[PDB]
Amino acid sequence: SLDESSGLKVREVFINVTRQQVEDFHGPEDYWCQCVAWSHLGTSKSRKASVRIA
Amino acid sequence: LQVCLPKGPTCCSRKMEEKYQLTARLNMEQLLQSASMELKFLIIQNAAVFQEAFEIVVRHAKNYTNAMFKNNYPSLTPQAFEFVGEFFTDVSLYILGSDINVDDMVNELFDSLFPVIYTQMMNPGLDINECLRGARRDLKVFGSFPKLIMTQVSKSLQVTRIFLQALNLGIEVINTTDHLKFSKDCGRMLTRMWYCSYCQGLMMVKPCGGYCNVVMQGCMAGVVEIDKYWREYILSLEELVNDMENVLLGLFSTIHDSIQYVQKNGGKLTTTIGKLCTLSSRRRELIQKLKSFINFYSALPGYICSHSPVAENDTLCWNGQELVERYSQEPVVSQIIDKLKHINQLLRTMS
Amino acid sequence: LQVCLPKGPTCCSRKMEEKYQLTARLNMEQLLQSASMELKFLIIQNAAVFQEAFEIVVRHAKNYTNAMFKNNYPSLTPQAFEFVGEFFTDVSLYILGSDINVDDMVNELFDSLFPVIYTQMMNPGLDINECLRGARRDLKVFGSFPKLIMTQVSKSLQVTRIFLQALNLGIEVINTTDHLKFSKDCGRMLTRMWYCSYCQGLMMVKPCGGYCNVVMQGCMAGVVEIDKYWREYILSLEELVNDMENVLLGLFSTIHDSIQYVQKNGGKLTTTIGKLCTLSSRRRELIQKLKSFINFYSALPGYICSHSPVAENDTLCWNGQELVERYSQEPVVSQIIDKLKHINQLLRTMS
Amino acid sequence: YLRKNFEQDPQGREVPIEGMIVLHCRPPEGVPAAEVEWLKNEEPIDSEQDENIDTRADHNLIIRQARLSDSGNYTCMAANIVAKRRSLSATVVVYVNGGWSSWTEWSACNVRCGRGWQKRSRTCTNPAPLNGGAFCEGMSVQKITCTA
Ligand SMILES: *[C@@H]1O[C@H](CO)[C@@H](O)[C@H](O)[C@H]1NC(C)=O
Ligand SMILES: *[C@@H]1O[C@H](CO)[C@@H](O)[C@H](O)[C@H]1NC(C)=O
Ligand SMILES: *[C@@H]1O[C@H](CO)[C@@H](O)[C@H](O)[C@H]1NC(C)=O
Ligand SMILES: *[C@@H]1O[C@H](CO)[C@@H](O)[C@H](O)[C@H]1NC(C)=O
Ligand SMILES: *[C@H]1O[C@H](CO)[C@@H](O)[C@H](O)[C@@H]1O
Repeated sequence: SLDESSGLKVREVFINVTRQQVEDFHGPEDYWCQCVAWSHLGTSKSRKASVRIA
Repeated sequence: LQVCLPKGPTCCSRKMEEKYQLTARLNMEQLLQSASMELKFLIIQNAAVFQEAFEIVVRHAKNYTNAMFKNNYPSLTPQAFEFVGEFFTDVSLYILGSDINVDDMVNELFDSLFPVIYTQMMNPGLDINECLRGARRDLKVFGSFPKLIMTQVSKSLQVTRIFLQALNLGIEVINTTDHLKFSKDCGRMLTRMWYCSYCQGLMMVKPCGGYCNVVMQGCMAGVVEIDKYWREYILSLEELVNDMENVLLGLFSTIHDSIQYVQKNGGKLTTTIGKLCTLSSRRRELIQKLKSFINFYSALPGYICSHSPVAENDTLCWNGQELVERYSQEPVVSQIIDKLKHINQLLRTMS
Repeated sequence: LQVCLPKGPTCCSRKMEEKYQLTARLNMEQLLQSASMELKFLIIQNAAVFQEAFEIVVRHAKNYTNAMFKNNYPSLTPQAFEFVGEFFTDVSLYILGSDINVDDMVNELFDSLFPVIYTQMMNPGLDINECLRGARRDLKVFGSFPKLIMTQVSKSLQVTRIFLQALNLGIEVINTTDHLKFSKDCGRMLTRMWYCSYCQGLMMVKPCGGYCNVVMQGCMAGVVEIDKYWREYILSLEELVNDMENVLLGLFSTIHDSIQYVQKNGGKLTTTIGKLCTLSSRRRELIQKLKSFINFYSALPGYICSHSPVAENDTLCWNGQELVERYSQEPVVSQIIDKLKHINQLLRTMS
Repeated sequence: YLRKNFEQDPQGREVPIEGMIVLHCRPPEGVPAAEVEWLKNEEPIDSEQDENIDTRADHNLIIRQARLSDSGNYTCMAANIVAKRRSLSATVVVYVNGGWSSWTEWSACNVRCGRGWQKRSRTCTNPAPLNGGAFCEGMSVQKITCTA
């Protein structure tokens, strides 16, 4: 994508998470996911979103 | 001094006596832990293995049910996966001791199954959902299938749940043994038997075998009484092993036949509703290994004396107060016995 | 000072002000009691009379049943006296508000009556007693007589029980009226209206009629709100009076006919069992006298001002702070309203 | 004269292994004063037989510890020269709450080179649920990735 406020390269990534992935996951913490973005200067991590079976 | 009987002079003060008492406490606890470690690890291993094996069985049965829904009733997916997953989740939760109602599992399963059958198989083409859920039980659309599954699975799930509870309670009492705190009089007697010889300036003298016997039979009078109940626990577990894999794995055939049964009366049903709205090997090896520890509580003082430094000859030994040529001669236990009685009654009623 | 507004000097201290406040409290309580006394005595008289009359009716009905048993079925005495006394004791206990089941009264009556009938009237000649008690209900030996008596007596006893409870709660609220504690601000306003003129040295000056009206409408804003519920109470009681003497007095005839009915099938019954084993005037006058007090709560401030010394002309009168030529111009109440709402719902439902 | 309806029936209670519970009983109105007797599962209980159970002058059954007197259907019964009356039986069930475990040591990485595994167990045995106690809440196993 390209933003209107500023002409710079924007990236939007979507990842599907199924129920079978969470119910079959036997880790120590709640099924969490993090987002890492790569730049010419370095990298940046996002919030750890924990997908749980309600 | 309040422990070391001063017959001559003495090389130790009151504070050294307290240090010897605490070291006696630690030595007794370590000896009990060493006595109980083999059996504790055996029961922990088996509890873990059986838990994982039952979870594997439940997962495989859920997979089999989902696969036969995919193959025979594609029109019921993906809703079929939701209620199958909820059903087997509640199954596992019941197996692991949670408060789950088996009859409620089966009833919610059929309550969720009927509306999708009606909307996708019988009358193709959200708010009317509850009317269908009520009509499921009011018109007995599934016949005797729900009660058949109810009894079939309740009978196996209760014995499996109580098997796991029995394993866990055995772990509990065996863990309590090595944390059994004793009387003050026994603390002083153990201090005399193990250390008070050092206060009289002796370096390598060991207590007499008979003195160790009288001391141990002195403070283990309560603990030895557990032996009857522990033996009954072992034998009742043996009674129980002499069942849940076959049932959960035939569940798919039973449900398929129930769906056929409901489809059989579709003519009247649609009009009425439109108007109205290696495991057995493991438990055998476990029982055969558990019967080797049936003497655990009766052989316990013998273990403490045979693994403590003692003069078995009863010659040139320490008698608690002097070096002789020849020797002259509970609330937590109540809780252990209470829980053993409870689990034994529960076992015996099951088989 | 905290009550008497000092415009000039003053002839009274703070302690005299407290004395005047307490005398104001006593005067208000006396005026309310004088307003409520006629109605209180009316309801107390009627409550006492109805209570004694119902007890007389129950005693006389028990007497008549016992006498008809003595005369017609001497073979059933003295056991008949025991179960008749227990039945009418439970009757009175239900009338007076105790938790008694009417159906259970009748069922225990016939359960006790049948075995003595069988042993003394049908099969002449203690352990087999319970088999007879079971056979009474299992074979329906008394036909529809038990249910007939059950409804006949439950219908009258419930209306009588609720009539007595309604009379007692009316007594309760009327006793609460003259004991209604008021706000501190109203205490000070009444002290100013009745006595603070004496602190300014006046001997016979009376408060203005309009000042009495504003003060009374000031502290009776809550009490006047009771009028709606009191009117509904009166009218619901009138709805209820438009019953228990006839039923309890015909009970003996009904029981005799039931005994005849059971004796009618003795042939088959003995073999099968041997093998197997001025009031209405008073309530009318009460309601006609009670309707004269339907304005009780709305006319109450008018009563307090018309029976307190006031200058009706509003000329040369006391306005709470000075002598003028012309005048310028919950919790316990909540409990009263709660109980009135409760008793009104209970009244209306028996209608 | 003895009444049928009990003045106050004993109430069923849920009590932990160490908890104390008092079972209240008010016999029906009667002359003479009703003689209250406690029956555990339709069988009388002896106050002198055990320190844990005792009978009070005001007809109350006090249990200090749920160990010396476990679950049952306690029933209050009033006896009189007239007759006897049974109260509604109270279902007293003693429950044990689930109690996990102290963590174990981390296991060695099964794989010598690359992604390995380390396990830590936390059992539900201190105390183990009894007579339908609530099971332990949360996970029983802990697994972490290791690089050797
Ligand atoms: C019932 O009435 C008769 C009338 O002669 C009387 O003699 C008897 O004492 C009365 N019994 C009771 C219990 O009132
Ligand atoms: C109201 O009940 C109370 C209770 O002590 C009593 O003091 C009072 O005399 C009764 N009321 C009337 C106004 O007679
Ligand atoms: C206790 O009472 C219940 C029903 O009141 C019953 O299911 C149970 O089997 C009874 N028996 C006992 C505790 O002996
Ligand atoms: C053994 O008892 C100790 C006391 O700290 C406890 O920490 C440990 O969890 C126990 N083992 C069990 C509960 O099986
Ligand atoms: C065991 O684990 C923790 C203790 O930190 C608690 O969440 C709870 O007591 C549980 O049963």
